[PDB]
Amino acid sequence: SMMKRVHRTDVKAEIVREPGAKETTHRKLIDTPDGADRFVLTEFEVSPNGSTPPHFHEWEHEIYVLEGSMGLVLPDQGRTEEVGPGEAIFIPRGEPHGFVTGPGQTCRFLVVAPCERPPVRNVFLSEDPYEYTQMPEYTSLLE
Amino acid sequence: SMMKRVHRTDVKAEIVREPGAKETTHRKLIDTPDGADRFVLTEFEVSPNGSTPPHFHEWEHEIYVLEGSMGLVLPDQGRTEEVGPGEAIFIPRGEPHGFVTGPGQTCRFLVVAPCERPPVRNVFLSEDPYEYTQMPEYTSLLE
Ligand SMILES: [Zn+2]
Ligand SMILES: [Zn+2]
Repeated sequence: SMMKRVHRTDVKAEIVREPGAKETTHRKLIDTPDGADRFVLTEFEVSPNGSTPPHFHEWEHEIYVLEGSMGLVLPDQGRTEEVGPGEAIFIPRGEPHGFVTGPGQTCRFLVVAPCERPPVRNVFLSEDPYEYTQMPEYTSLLE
Repeated sequence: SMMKRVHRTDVKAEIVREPGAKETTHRKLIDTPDGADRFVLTEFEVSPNGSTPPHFHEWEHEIYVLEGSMGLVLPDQGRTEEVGPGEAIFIPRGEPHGFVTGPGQTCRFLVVAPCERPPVRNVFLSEDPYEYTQMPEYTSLLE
C-alpha cells in the first residue's frame, strides 16, 4: 500500500450510526481502505446538547481531545468527568462510557480503535434507543 | 484494568532515544503500563532546526499533526512533503520516512503505533548516526 495524507476538512463529516446518539458526527481519517490493518483513526465531534448512549465493548479506546470540552459519563463510577483539550484518555475493554455536552458546549476528539470491533452493549436497555436521556439512573450520573 | 486520563503537560517531555535525532522530544501519553496491549499513543515535538534519521520498519504509523509544521522526508519518492495542522498521515510498514524542520519551524504531532515494534532500519547507513545530515543523497530530498 501507499503513504496517505489527508486534511480533516477534506473528509466529509457524517452523523454517527449508533442508535440514540444526538449531535454527534465523525470523520474516518485513516481506515482499512487506506491499508490500516490493525488500528484506525477517527475524528468525532459532539455539538451542543449532545450525547451518546453509555455503552461497553470488547475493544479499548484511546482518545485525544483536540478542541472544546465534554462530559465523559462513567456509569461504573456513578459520575461524569469533564475532559478538555490536550487530554489523552484510555478506556479499557469492558468499561462503560458515554459522552455528553450541555448547551454551548462542543467537543472535537480523536479516537483510536482496532479494526475488529465487536458489537457494543448498552448500559441502559430499552426499545427506544433515546430513552436513556430520560432515565433517573442516567440523569443522576450527570450530577 | 482502569480508565486513565492525563493532560499532555503532566507527562514529562523526554529527548527521543533514536541516535542522530536532533531537537525532537516525546511524551508517552498512553502506553503498555496503562493496560494498552495492542496500540499506544505518543506525542512528539520537533523543535526548530530538527530532524530524525530517515528509517523504515515493520510497523505502520498513524500520525495526526496538532500544531505547527514540518517536512515528512520520503526517500523512496525523492522528496520532502510539508505537513501542517489537522492532517492525518498513514505510513505503511516498510515505507521510508523521516522528519525535518527549518529555522522558524516547530511541530507537535501524535503518533499511534503497535505495542510490538521491531528495530527500525536506517535509509542511510553510517557509524556516526548524524552523518545523514551531511550526505548529498539526504540534503537533495530536502530539496
Ligand atoms: Zn465506546
Ligand atoms: Zn518511523
